[PDB]
Amino acid sequence: TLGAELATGLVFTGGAGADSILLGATTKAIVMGAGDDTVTVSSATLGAGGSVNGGDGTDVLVANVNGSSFSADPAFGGFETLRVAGAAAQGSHNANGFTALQLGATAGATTFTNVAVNVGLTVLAAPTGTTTVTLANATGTSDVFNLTLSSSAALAAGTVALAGVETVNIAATDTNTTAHVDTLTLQATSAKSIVVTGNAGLNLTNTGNTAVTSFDASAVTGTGSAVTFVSANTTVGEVVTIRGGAGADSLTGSATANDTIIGGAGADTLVYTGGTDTFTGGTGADIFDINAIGTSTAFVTITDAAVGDKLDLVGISTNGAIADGAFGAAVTLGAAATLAQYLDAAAAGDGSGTSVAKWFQFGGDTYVVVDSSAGATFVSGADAVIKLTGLVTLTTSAFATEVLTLA
Ligand SMILES: [Sr+2]
Ligand SMILES: [Sr+2]
Ligand SMILES: [Sr+2]
Ligand SMILES: [Sr+2]
Ligand SMILES: [Sr+2]
Ligand SMILES: [Sr+2]
Ligand SMILES: [Sr+2]
Ligand SMILES: [Sr+2]
Ligand SMILES: [Sr+2]
Ligand SMILES: [Sr+2]
Ligand SMILES: [Sr+2]
Ligand SMILES: [Sr+2]
Ligand SMILES: [Sr+2]
Ligand SMILES: [Sr+2]
Repeated sequence: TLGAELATGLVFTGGAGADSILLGATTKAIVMGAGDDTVTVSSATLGAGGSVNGGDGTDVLVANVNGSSFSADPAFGGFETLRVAGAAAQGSHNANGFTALQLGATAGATTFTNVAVNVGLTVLAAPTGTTTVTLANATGTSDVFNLTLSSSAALAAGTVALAGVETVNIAATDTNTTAHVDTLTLQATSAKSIVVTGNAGLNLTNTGNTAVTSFDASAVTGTGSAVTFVSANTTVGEVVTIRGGAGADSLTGSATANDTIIGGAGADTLVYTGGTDTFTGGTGADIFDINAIGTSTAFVTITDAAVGDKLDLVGISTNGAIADGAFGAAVTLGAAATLAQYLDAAAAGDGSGTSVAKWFQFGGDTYVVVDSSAGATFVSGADAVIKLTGLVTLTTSAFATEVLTLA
């Protein structure tokens, strides 16, 4: 490995090993030989008589230039991977003739054009400006892209634009054993499925990705691999599924969607914003953050509330705050009582001054109500109802700053 750029008149001959050099506008026939070599160019066009061959092996050409189109230049050959990285790396780079793409530190926004099918991008260092991946042919109905984040420490991959791609696979990969969390802003307006894998966290900014109906990070491993996702789906009556991984995840649906959110292992936070949502915390002390009231027929159902889990109701205390204390006895009615009668009994009091919380059990499930209205009738859209699937006792569970911790 030589770190200083070779003089343009200097001949370099690599061997059967993995050699790495920097070139300018060379006037000589540079040969890298066998092995997986790496060549970093500071000029897209070599000098008169100059050429560089990557030789046998899987060879990396690093474009430290503002724009490149190496498949058009016969002076370059034998390079399988194209990396855009360097203090001058920038502009639009032709991916034709390359089977893999890489991205490092850059001087400004980078675009990969003519990206062939089954060609992935690996981000190795924080780039500058938006990275745009333009597929050679995105006309298909089922286009897939494999984006990889690979780093030893936390990697801010920046904004990556994948237009016309229907499935985005994101690998958040840690090369050492110390837990870290990557960040990424995904612009993929045609994506319907996002799948996250790897052994590192991912805080994914998802703004504008309105077609996603599936976020699957269930394969992510590592207790420290925190995954953060906020759904952007705005389709009326849409079904959306959001799965966390092994990490302490923060998963948020959308008000318009019927979100199925599954936290997986770890201390997960599942945020309810509206619709008919289904929350499964999984193992671990999970938090169900209730930020919208919902309606009497479109509310959240928590499938696995257990001792240790919490129920955050700060967002739904329309009037004042829910008083701190242990939950009293459940509301109990007659043998033929309906859910509507249970709802009215829970909301029979006056919540206009300060919202009150009550609970009951009906049909084999447990319900939590927040009454914020003076009337004796449950008011849909003003008073809230939360459903817990099993019969769970909330008698010894206490409210602390509007958070109920199951005991
Ligand atoms: Sr070599
Ligand atoms: Sr080689
Ligand atoms: Sr070429
Ligand atoms: Sr080669
Ligand atoms: Sr090539
Ligand atoms: Sr497409
Ligand atoms: Sr690490
Ligand atoms: Sr929802
Ligand atoms: Sr999790
Ligand atoms: Sr969990
Ligand atoms: Sr749990
Ligand atoms: Sr909240
Ligand atoms: Sr309040
Ligand atoms: Sr009331």
